[PDB]
Amino acid sequence: LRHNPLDIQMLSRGLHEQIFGQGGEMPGEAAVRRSVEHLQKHGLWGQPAVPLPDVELRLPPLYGDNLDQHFRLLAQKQSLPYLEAANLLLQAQLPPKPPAWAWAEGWTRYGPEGEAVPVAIPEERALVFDVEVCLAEGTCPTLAVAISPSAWYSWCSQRLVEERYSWTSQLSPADLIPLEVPTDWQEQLVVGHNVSFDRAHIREQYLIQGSRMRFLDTMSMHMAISGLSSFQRSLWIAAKISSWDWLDISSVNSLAEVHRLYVGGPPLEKEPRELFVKGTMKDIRENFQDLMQYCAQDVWATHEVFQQQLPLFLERCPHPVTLAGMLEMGVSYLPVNQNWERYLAEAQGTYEELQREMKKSLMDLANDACQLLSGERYKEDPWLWDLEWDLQEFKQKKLGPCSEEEEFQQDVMARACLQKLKGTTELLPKRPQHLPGHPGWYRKLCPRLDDPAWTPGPSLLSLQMRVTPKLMALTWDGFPLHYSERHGWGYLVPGRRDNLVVCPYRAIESLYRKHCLEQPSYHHGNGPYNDVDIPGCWFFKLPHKDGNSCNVGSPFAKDFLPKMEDGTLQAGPGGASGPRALEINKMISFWRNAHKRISSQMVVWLPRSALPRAVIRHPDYDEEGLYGAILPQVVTAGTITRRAVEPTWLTASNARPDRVGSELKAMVQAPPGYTLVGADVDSQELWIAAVLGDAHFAGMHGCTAFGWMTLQGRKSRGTDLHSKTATTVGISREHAKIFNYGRIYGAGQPFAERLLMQFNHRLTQQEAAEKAQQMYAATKGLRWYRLWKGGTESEMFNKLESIATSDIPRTPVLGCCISRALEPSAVQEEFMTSRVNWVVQSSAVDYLHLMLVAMKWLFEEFAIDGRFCISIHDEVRYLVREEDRYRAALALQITNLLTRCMFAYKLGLNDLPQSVAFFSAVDIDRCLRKEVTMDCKTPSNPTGMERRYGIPQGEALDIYQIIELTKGSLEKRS
Amino acid sequence: EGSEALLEICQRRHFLSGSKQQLSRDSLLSGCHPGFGPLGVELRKNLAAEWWTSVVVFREQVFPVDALHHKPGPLLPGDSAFRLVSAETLREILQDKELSKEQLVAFLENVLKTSGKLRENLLHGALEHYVNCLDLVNKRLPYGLAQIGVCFHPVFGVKSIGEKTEASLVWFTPPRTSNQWLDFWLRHRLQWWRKFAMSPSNFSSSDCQDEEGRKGNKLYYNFPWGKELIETLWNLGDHELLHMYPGNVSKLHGRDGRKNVVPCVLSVNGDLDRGMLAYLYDSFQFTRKKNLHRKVLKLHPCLAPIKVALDVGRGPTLELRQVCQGLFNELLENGISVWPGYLETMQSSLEQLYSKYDEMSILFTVLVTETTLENGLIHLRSRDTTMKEMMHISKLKDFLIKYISSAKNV
Amino acid sequence: EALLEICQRRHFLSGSKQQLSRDSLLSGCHPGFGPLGVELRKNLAAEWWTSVVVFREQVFPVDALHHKPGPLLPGDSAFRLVSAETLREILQDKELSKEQLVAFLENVLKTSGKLRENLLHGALEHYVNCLDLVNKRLPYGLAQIGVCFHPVFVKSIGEKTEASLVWFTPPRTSNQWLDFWLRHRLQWWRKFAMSPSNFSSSDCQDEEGRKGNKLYYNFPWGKELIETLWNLGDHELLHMYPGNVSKLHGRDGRKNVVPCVLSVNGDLDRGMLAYLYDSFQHRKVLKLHPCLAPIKVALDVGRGPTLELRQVCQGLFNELLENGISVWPGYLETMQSSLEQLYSKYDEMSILFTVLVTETTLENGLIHLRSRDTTMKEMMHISKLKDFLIKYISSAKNV
DNA sequence: AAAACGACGGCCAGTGCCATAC
DNA sequence: AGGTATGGCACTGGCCGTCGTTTT
Repeated sequence: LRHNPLDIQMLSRGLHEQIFGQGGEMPGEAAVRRSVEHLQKHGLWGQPAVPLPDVELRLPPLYGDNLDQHFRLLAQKQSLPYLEAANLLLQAQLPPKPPAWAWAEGWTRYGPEGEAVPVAIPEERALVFDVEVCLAEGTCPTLAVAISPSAWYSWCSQRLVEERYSWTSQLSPADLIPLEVPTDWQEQLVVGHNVSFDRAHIREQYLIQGSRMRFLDTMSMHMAISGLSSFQRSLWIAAKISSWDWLDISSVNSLAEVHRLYVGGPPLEKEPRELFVKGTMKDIRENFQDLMQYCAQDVWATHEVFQQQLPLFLERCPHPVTLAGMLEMGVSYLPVNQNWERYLAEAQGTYEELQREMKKSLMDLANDACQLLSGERYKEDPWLWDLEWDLQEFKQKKLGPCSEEEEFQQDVMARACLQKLKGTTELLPKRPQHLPGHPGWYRKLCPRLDDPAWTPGPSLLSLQMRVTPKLMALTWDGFPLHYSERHGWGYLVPGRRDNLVVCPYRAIESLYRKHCLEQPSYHHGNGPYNDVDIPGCWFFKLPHKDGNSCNVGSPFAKDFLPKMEDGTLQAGPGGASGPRALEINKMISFWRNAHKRISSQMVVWLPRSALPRAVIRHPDYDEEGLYGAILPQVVTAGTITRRAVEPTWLTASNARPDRVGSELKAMVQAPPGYTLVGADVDSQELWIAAVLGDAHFAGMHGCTAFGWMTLQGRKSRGTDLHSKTATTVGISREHAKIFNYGRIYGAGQPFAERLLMQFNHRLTQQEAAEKAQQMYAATKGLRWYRLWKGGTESEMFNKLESIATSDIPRTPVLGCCISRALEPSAVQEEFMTSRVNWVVQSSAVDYLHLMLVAMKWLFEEFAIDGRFCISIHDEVRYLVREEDRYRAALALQITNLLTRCMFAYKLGLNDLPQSVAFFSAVDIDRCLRKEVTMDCKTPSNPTGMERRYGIPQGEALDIYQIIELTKGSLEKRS
Repeated sequence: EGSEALLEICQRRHFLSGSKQQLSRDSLLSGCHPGFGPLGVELRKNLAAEWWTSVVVFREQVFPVDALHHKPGPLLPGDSAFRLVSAETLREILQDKELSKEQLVAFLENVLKTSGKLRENLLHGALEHYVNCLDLVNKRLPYGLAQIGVCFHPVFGVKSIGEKTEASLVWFTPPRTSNQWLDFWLRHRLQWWRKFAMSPSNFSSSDCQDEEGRKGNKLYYNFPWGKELIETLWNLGDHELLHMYPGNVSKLHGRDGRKNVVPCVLSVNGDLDRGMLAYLYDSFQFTRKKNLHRKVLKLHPCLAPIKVALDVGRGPTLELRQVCQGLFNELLENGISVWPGYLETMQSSLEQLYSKYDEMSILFTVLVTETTLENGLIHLRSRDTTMKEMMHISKLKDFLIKYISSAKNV
Repeated sequence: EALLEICQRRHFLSGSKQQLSRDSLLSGCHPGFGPLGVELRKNLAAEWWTSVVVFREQVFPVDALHHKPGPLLPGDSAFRLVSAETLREILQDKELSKEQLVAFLENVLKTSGKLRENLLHGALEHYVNCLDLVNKRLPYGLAQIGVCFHPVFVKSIGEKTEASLVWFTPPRTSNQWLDFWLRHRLQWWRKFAMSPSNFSSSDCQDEEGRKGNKLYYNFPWGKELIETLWNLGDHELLHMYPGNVSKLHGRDGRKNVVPCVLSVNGDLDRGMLAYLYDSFQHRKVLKLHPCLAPIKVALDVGRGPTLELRQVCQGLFNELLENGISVWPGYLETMQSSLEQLYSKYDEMSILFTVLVTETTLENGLIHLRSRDTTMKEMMHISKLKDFLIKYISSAKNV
């Protein structure tokens, strides 16, 4: 129908007919009048409508009575062979472990009676797998052990068994472990603990075409069942507020504690000397039997844990969509070429030059400061007066002649004199003393001559060392900085009698009198702490972005750069040096923290014979290029909300000017003849919260004011969320953005009253408290109806607290249980905000799983030639052969529609607003980008992507352009 | 102000030479001053050796070249400058001595046609070697020729000669790579200049277009009165090579990958005497400034001309002298430059010596005493810190070799 | 013949087979040297600088310019820096065409610049200023290496690079210092020779009567002059500084005296050619002395997996350059030649050693070594080769 | 001439703060 | 009652080792 009650535009005629039944139901007249009067009291009952163009499609055939039956049948078909293989591991009868581990290269299978037999491959449907890596040698796999339903297995690297002067440092699949079989049901399942690291060492996993293989992780199933909050983690470690009943049913993620909880028995033993992380290959050769024993031990403990966990997981998350989602999340794939090496080199060089420029400037100040030692002049400097100004004694043990004649004699004379005096070394102490005649503070800044990384001068200095701001003589509003051990960085205000050691009351008074010449108390803000007891001065804290109770850990942090340009924070050495140091710090902060992780990514390069013919027979192919991939080490469930976690790629920064490393993602580059297709969910979590509020109130889309505003605010009228917030009380729309996002996460009056004070300095604290009171009454209302009700958002909060208070909280759409460690039995009213946020975050995870299931279905159904690339919580990407690139965009749009409709169906609403039905655009691109047009110039690639590499910009297509590109059909015939 | 105090120091410590009148800004910039004093000669030699290290030593496919100082043979008419004419050859209009009158201008054609010229640039003589040296690398097209030498420039009671020391790279590139190599060498040389600088922000570049519209770059140093040009880069293309060698282009082809092309010339040319002056201004010149009046030249350890000062304390003269001679011969045999201060009878106090050595930019003062004959310990003062340390004589050589060898990696 | 033909083939010389002639090389108007010649000359120059200047506390470098300005002394047939522009400048009006064709000769002889003929005069122009650096202690020296310009024979330019020392002394000891410098310079020329009897000295006398010495090398066609020593006395200092002599005095014997001037000057291009002939003395090889030879070692690659062998060769090449050893990177050529030609090429270039990297290096690290002097072949482990080379160079230098 | 001990510098785990992502 | 994760550097205290001074 073109409209529903309250005259919101709804899903197209033919689409609603195809997706839903014609039967339906009426909301009821009372529900309608309950909604209309509510919209009347808020002022929303006046229509800004602008009707969207209608759209019609012949959808692929659904299955069963309704969309939930369809999604169940889809997920059951995808999962069945792997759950079949997994059941074989619940009833295996494992032989005794073999008495002596075999030495040979490759794979060996062991019989009973311990007889080692050479076999090319394990040839098994299900395995538990573990790989060991010598960290000194690099990234090559070193040895591994596997168990099947019937045999033990072990593997040796050729680099362990042989001895050679050198091996190639570029990796090839010929140096990875072979695992999957030549061209039984044979849809292999591999299980492990942190299994993605073991996956990274499998040779066949790098081929560009797909594989049947799939992976299951004991750590992720632990995270689903009884995984702990990050705060609960630190509490649990401290125990090894008042409920304390949850501790007996929960643990940390390490294999030992997981075995202890699920299995019990005698504790697991580590090797104490840690040869794989700290030894060398000689030690591996010598300790061989003991290491392979410890590997079999961990393998067996993993097998024992798996048998216990699986029935609990199958109970607490019964819907097949969850398992299919988890199983598809385990197969990400990032393509790369030879430009990766150049990117790494250029980044390292640019970082080094900028850091050298900064170090030179600090080292000159450090050098020159040494001259204050003479005459004890440092006692008068309002900085540095409190450093270690001490010298350490050196320690013992207890005419007009002609040309010459016989010059060779004077030569040997002097040489022998020198050798004689050189030999007195026997009287020196054995430990060489370190710079005893330099001052102690300067002494600390210099390496030792024994260090292989020694350089001249005080080359250990940094901006983030506490000495550095004393050298630059940093000043705030005219006052010198000071560091308080309790309170962190602040500044000293002179002028106080009554003391409220030679610097006091003298030099700082003069310096500020000079500043006042150039332009109770006389100053305010983080007011005087009498706990710090410098004579003459008062001490004030520096303000922090998070308010007074945080401590400032360095004045060079981003948040102070505005106050430098404003001229509130100033340096002594003059107006150029301060802001330039802050600039450089901003430029390099990201690369400082990530360069080890980024540069040690494991890359495998694919030889000629491995590539697709659609690559090699292509106009854009080059010889002497390189092609390869990186396999991200994602843990499929790393959080209480069951989100993915990865050390690198999920925290990679987006391309930004003035940030040295930012083009990281743009180095992921489709090979000739392939393309990246994907999209990003629009305003996902606001929509989820709104539609939950609608389903709780009256069963109509837009029945609550927050729902309407989410659907019908078009920014031009004063009627979006932020305009309305800024209308209830006088703030800008940009501040209201902040208050709104804070309130959604469960902020209250302390948060809002703080931000109020922090945005209008004229406000009294009482005014802030009253305006916060009014803002919260307006938004969420009053806490009970007698002596939440009456807010634009009250019913959404009511619904979320309803779910979170249930005896067994379950996610409203898909019914996964929350962790046992947070059920109200084990936890009365602690951790409440985490429990409330979990409802939305886990709903978004179900949304992700549904999208993955749908895309896998449509790709296998229309024989589309493409692959899942990666996801980042609310984005998905697919690698596609260029011929199908326009069909992929239609499959994505259909997946979006089916996901949106499925979500509403489980809430008991039989319709969808037309505005949310599709992605605003689909991106077609050769590299990963936040936006299709970005050229990604950075200080490390100032000429940009289009000139260094020739990668063009791409296309961003709405549904209609996809129709006119496809005629609305996924068939290969078009 | 500051600039004249700097020039007072530079003459008194024999970096420059000649009177105040000969050392004004115009004379120094033009290159018609009397010459550099011995410390300036050593500073320039160090700078040239750092340049040779960075450009040629590690660069597997660059080679040295030697263009002559003059151009022989017949020359194009109408270029204005001086030529190697003589009063002996003047007689070719004097066959009859009674010839005269304003008819003489015919003789301009004679002096233009058959008199030599002093070279003005290093590129042309390098291009004369392209055909011959392309054999060295089996025609593999990325290769270069480099040299260092003096150039002569006309400047303006009528005329004077400017002499300038210049360093040049000529780099041959397949035409598609030309902008890539331009950007590469621009970054390389700008970082090379910044590497030794104490305030590398005073070095800068800008993009330029020639009058014909070919791309290039210029590098500037910000002297206290304004920017001055110190180096230039041009993509010249192929035209000059074609003009040098008319006819069958088959001689000119090199090998690019598997295909045969004619290269673009890239030309890089820098001024070393201005470089020296720029580093001199760089090395010199808020209570940490207001009350550290100390005068010192903070020249980089790779560049500073004199590294060690040797002195003696009071005591048995023959013993101290023999041990100082041993030290001096040891240090010089391992390539460390030393000032024999122990040979000037010690009129000054230690404060005066330190002041003198700080003006000379000397890195380390070594002092020998009576106590050294017993325990073998010597005193060492740092220029950068003014702090004194004790060190055993057996290790001094290796310490100094470490300090200088690692100064490259600071 | 054969020696020069080889030196043209192997880029010691430059130009073409028509321009290649011995008389032109002697006169200094040949086309120029190749890169190997440049390196060889730089080696000679650095060994001269270390032998003369480094170990002397009282010999200082000097910076004479390449030309002399101002008015000359007339009657000299020599180069002038004069321009046709200035021929239009002198004609400030047309009517100066009076007696002009003879008179302009005397004018260009009066007002023009001159090219540098020798380094002596530039050193003498600095004496009074450099005396301050020695606190006026009389015996001291100035040294410089630089190109000088000589009229040849329609004359042309000879360019010669020359090594010059000017030694100031009390006149009491001049002949002793002369004999000392003769001894040192002759033994310096003899050290690197393979047949030091081919270096010789003679006494000679000036037309005035002043005493001097001359050094020769016995080329196959005859002796050629290479270096000259003259005790010049004091005339030139007085002529260059008329008037109050008390500025000329330095300290001898605790008393003021005018120094005597000794001049030492050698031609380094002659020295280059002399050693080229000396080294050449059925095999052919240039047995240049290890301190002088321009390129020490060549790196090559044998049969096998090229991309793996190249990266280890790269590592070795960088290891050798970091320690100051010059390397010919033959491993870029894919060893397209037979090994006979490769050895003959390296023997003509005077390379000291050749290193072949082969599969077995990747197995066990053993490399083949050949020595140019012995033609013997041995295996050695890659780890130690650098210290073997440093040892061999030091054990050449200390003999 | 083996044995006792005291002071000091080196090594690591733990706490605090800032920087990335959605 | 602002949510969930990753990771870096700077700094502090506690502990074992060994080399030099006071000793059987």
